[PDB]
Amino acid sequence: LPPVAAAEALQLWYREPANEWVEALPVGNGRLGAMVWGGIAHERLQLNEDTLYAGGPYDSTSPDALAALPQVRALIFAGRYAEAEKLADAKLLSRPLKQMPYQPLGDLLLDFDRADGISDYRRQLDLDTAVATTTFRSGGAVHRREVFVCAQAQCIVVRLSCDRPGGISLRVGIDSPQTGEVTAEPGGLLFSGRNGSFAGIEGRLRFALRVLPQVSGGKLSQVRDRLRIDAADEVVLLLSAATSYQRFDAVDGDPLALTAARLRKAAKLDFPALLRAHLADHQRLFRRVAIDLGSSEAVQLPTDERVQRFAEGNDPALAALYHQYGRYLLICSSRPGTQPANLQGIWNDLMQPPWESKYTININTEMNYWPSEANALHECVEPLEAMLFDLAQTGTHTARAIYDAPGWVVHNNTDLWRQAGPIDGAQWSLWPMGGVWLLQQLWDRWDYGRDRAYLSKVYPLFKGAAEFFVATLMRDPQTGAMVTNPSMSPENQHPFGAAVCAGPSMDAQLLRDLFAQCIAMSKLLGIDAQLAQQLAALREQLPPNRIGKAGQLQEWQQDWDMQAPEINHRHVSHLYALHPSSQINLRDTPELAAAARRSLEIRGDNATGWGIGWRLNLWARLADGEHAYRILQLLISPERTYPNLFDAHPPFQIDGNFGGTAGITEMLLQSWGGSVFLLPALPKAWPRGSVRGLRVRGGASVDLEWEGGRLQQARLHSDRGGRYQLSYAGQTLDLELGAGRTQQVGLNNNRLVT
Amino acid sequence: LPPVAAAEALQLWYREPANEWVEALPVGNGRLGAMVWGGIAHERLQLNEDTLYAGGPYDSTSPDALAALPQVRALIFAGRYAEAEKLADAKLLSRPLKQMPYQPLGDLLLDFDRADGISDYRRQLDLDTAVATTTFRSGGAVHRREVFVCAQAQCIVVRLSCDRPGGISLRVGIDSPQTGEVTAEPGGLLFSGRNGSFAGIEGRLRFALRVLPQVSGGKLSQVRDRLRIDAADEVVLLLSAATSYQRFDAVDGDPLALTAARLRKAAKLDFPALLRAHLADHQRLFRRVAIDLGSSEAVQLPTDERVQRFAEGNDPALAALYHQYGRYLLICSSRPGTQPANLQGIWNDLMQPPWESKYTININTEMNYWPSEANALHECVEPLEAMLFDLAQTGTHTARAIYDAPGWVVHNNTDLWRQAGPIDGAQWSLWPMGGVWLLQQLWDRWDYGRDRAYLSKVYPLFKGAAEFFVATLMRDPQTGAMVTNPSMSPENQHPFGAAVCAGPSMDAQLLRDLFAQCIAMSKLLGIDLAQQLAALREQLPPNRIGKAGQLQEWQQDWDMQAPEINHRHVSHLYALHPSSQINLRDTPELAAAARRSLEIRGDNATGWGIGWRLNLWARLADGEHAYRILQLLISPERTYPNLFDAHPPFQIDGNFGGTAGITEMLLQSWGGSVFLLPALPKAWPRGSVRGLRVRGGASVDLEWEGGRLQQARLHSDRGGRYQLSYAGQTLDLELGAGRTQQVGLNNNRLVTQ
Ligand SMILES: [Ca+2]
Ligand SMILES: [Ca+2]
Repeated sequence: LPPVAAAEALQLWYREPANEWVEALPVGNGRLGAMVWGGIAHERLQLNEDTLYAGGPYDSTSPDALAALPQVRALIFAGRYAEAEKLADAKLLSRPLKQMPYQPLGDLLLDFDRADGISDYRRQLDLDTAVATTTFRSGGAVHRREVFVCAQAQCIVVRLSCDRPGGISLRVGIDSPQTGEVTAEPGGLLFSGRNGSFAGIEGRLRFALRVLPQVSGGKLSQVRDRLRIDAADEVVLLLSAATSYQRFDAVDGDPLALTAARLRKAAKLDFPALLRAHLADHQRLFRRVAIDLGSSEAVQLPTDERVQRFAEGNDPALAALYHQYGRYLLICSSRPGTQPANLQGIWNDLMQPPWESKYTININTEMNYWPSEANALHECVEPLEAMLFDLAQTGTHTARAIYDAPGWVVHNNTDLWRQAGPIDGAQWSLWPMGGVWLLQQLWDRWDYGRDRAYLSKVYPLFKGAAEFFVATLMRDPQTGAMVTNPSMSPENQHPFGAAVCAGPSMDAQLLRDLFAQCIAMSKLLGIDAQLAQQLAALREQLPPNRIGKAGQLQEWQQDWDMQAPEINHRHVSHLYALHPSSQINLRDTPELAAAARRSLEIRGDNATGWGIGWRLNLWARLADGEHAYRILQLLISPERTYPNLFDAHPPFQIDGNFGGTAGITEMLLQSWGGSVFLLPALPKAWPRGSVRGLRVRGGASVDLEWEGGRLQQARLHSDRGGRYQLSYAGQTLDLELGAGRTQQVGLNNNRLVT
Repeated sequence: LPPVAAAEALQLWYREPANEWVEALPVGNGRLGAMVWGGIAHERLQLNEDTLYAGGPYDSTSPDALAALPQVRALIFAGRYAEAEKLADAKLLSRPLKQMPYQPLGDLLLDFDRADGISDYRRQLDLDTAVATTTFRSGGAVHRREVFVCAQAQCIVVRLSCDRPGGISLRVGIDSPQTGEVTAEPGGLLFSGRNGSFAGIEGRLRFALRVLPQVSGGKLSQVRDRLRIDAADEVVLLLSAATSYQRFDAVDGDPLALTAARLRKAAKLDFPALLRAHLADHQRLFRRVAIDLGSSEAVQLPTDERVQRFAEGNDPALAALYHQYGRYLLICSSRPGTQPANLQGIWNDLMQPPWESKYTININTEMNYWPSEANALHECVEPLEAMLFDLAQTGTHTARAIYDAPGWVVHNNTDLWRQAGPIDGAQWSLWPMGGVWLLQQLWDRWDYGRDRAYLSKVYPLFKGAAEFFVATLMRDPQTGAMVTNPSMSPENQHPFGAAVCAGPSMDAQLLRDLFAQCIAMSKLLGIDLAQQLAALREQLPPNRIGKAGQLQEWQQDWDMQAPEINHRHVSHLYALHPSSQINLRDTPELAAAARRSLEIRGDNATGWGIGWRLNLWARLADGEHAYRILQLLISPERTYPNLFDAHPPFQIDGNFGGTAGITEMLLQSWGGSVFLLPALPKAWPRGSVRGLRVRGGASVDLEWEGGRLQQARLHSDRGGRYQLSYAGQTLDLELGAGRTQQVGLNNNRLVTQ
């Protein structure tokens, strides 16, 4: 488990305390999170538990939906999309119109009674240790505060230290926008309460937050709702949190007992022993991947200045830091047994956050988990798998209540209560492909891990999704294909006064992949030979990929792209086949790839943080390193990245962080088809470097080293053996490896050889 | 009544919220204060009430002091100084050794529900309005928060505004290191408790802090110990506070009822009515004086950067801003009926502040009130006069119990409980001149105002001080003068292993002024005996010039053999400033000797030490040396980003000494004369000043250009004779009551106009 870079190269640091939330630094263990401001005399730690949402179990299905569905479908086939959207909002959409928001737990307040003559201030976050440290000089003493969240102890650990005796004096309190009661003793604090209502859905959750002090020296007392510590030698605060949430339909947990159990269990330990356990668990996952894109003197600059000055072309390491920040954030927001990374990971200080900070699944949640497999963090996918089994249940209800159809269906959003209906507005959400796109991540887990028992476990999910579309696909009267109706291209207006339509190109691409996967699983598992044969015939009937009058790949069945209202729409939904899919690629479909390149050129480069991140991956797939680097400059910029390196929609949306990590990876290594492509989109700004521990499909890992803009060496390690193909700059090399063996590759007189 | 500068020329402003206490901005009405951090989503207002100290009434007098006093005196006359100090600490010093500290009331916590996409941030403090304003843009809406403390309604007013409807959502809490309990209703908050003990003295004070919300729109609720406001159009918070303190021996007040009566009275008014009343009261005092030292583009810079760049010589207006900051701080920390400005004014967030944040009267509290008269703020002296009336009572007990002498005496420190004995250590505190030096401010009140009824009121204080020294002065067996014993020169070690000695030069200068004042008041009031004060005054140790041409700090020529040649105190220069006992005109030789003493000491010291040297060089009519001192004072080494003076740490004395020194450079009033631009530096080639007060009941307006006097206007309030002096040229004038005389230059001659 060797380190993956120099200690300096993986730290975010600043010369001043934070003035805004988007300057505070995040720590987390997958389910318990904290934002650290680094205050000197008055410090605030803003906390989250990843099951604290408003409301309770509910059913937003509209009882009017199934009745009005045939008329919406007939209006769309008649080309009266504005009337169909109006009718859909009236009768089809969910009631209530909104889903439930992710909400903050509270803030830990640390108020020291003196801070005289401050010098040499530094607050930092070390990605290798997941510790937020604040340090300064006061008088003759060095004062230090360290915060981290351990997945083993399931506690936030806060240590207040000073290199002179009797220098820790403060009070400790809890502040929260949630209702409840705080009880305070010398022995510690407890904050117990219930969540609130939202959109008429009453709050049925209970929560508990506990604060336990461990004081060496001084006096420990209690005043009002706060702990008081006078002239102590060292203080360690341990914090645990939980809710009563058990399932989307079950809220009978005991957060009071669970938090107390974790505290007394963890209180039996010593801080060096606490630290060794946290470092071991965190570093077993973080140190799996090492990346080096170059080093400069700019590594000495504080992180905020690096973001402001990255456009100077003199700080290659900031791209590598951004890459590892996404791997870090996925580790800290999505561990096995926790909730999936929502729109903000787990970090949120707003009771009514933007778009409820839930799971928007017409691009954003998918982008969150894009970097998982290639960056050796497939265990972080477990929450998505668990959520998808939940959506199999609720989505079955939705499929039968809205469409009177078998199988299961999900639209463009879901929350902690796993609702699967369309919400907000038909022009954004009347889109039945949410489950299909989320399932693409599970297919990658099969294709990367090749665990046959896993495929057996996840196949019923793919079957049920296929069954829904077998029953819902319709013959299109203008084109003659089997299409979806009602649907939409997220989230674009077509040239005829609405967004709803029949068989948008994204639906055809998603179902082409879904049906191919169901057929391949039927052969690999020896079941459902029939239905797989009919999925093949139904697959041929889907709307085909088409090239329009401007040489562009068509977003809709009809050649509408050049007369669409917003030519630079942030969504590029019809380019899904070029990325994240490889259905369209430069090798196997050169014409359609050139048409997708033309469509991407017509859309333009600038958009939201996630829109920029999607364009980064697309240009990486097109093997254009210089354009991909130009997109990366737009992503890592004062317009789209906060001083704490958070991605900006704006405001903060964690999707762009994960998409940027995946796009940087895609520029250096790609794995699709039967091949592995080496440095397909390497930009001139990265002439030398290395990457180690990347994963490819077929159960293998790759290490890469390059110099002068040219490949120097690569190592392919196969776990169980198999045949592979390496491709570099148009040259291919067919290999065969045994289980647990390594094949080194290199360049000899400009030829790719072993 | 008209403004005294452009609005932007008298504001402190910054691009970012404060990270430390010394970056927060102060507001106050004399007794109720707030330090404003300017936080965006999480703001703190740190609060103070100027009667909240630790402890309670006590008597620190040592019962072993009188018995050991004759041996301390004989040991000093025998030149055994170290042993006298040790015996004094053992038997003479106060018990407990320390006095009580000034302590913070608590913090108001304003935690808002949104701060999305923040731009255009600015936090500021306007000296002309005494309002701390923080503004920024969120999305397309403008958010603003304003804080001020009104002296009429006796309330802190906090206004949370936004230019879009329903944009104010937050919670309001109270956090304090003081004990007590907070109760919470939708109708408001109350924090009631008792103070704590210090140095064995129990806490006998009770305090109350009330918060009254006034919410336009939205929903007003209470959760836990906090108020909750959701989606309001506008929020005004009213805050009142008080203690049970009544005087040094009475702690039976009713702060619970006082704060409630102030709140319900103020709640009957509108915010424009509240603001109008506050603006009228504050600007009635602040706008009396205008100063203009020049301008430049540097006025556009944030105040923190201006302090860092003042040495570049391109920001002359910073000195004028610093000068008016001192006038602002006195107005906001010392109004009639309030406590005097302590070591930190009224602003303090520490339970155990440096040197208890009390009243050190061997330079510091005097420096606080130096700028009062010339800058037209004599009303701010009332708390000092009130404290001096207290000290005549407790100082009488101290005089009888320590010295078995009549009259009253105070040493070098006092607190809210008005103790008058020596504390901490004999090498710093064994010094009986505290009340004598504080009385000099009261004489300036007489000399500036000439109110005869005021002289009758304050005369008993001057008589009582003279009576104590008539009874304690002793014949020095080595020198033959009448000297103080035991005493010291604050707080310098002499060449013989201690600081205690007999008849230090400062004591002789203070008593020469005190005896001349008591004699002159005897002739003005036709009472009393002044005959013996005249003979006793003639016996005091004279002003002497030593071997180095220096004014001697002690009776003997010891200056060149002292351990610390650059001591922060210049106590024996008191006669040159703040007194005029020695000056360039009447005592040329002694004035040149004080310059030599000042040159040997050097220019660098604490913030207050630099401020004293600034006034001293101003009195020596040396503009360039005075300006060199000012560059030491207004610098990153001695001034915080909020313009607070640095000892270090924060000590308000330097601010007031800086305001006084800048004034002394431009206008001086002593002797029978008024000196115009006596210490003008080349850095201020043109400018003006109006509304300054001079002795004899008159005011002066001044204008200069090209480094030379352009015009001066002398207005006499009730008539009298005056003499103006400019660059050694004099002009004798006689003005009637309420009349004005303009003077100017003609062929480099001071003439009338
Ligand atoms: Ca999670
Ligand atoms: Ca006061």
